[PDB]
Amino acid sequence: AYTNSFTRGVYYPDKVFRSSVLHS
Amino acid sequence: FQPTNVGYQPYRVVVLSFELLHAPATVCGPKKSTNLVKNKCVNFNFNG
Repeated sequence: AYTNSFTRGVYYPDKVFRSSVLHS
Repeated sequence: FQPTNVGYQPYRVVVLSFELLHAPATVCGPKKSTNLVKNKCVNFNFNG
């Protein structure tokens, strides 16, 4: 059996604080 | 290896690999810490 992930399972890529930014 | 061998002599090796991650630091040089100061302009060094 299967299911759609939607947009779940994002995680913080590094231990650095960033705010009010669209970061690649 | 025999002691009479120079490019054929045994050499001991240690390679130190240093991790400079974004994480909290873990192994420091012997540099002594000092008290924090705020609102004054300071030269600073946090974790290197």
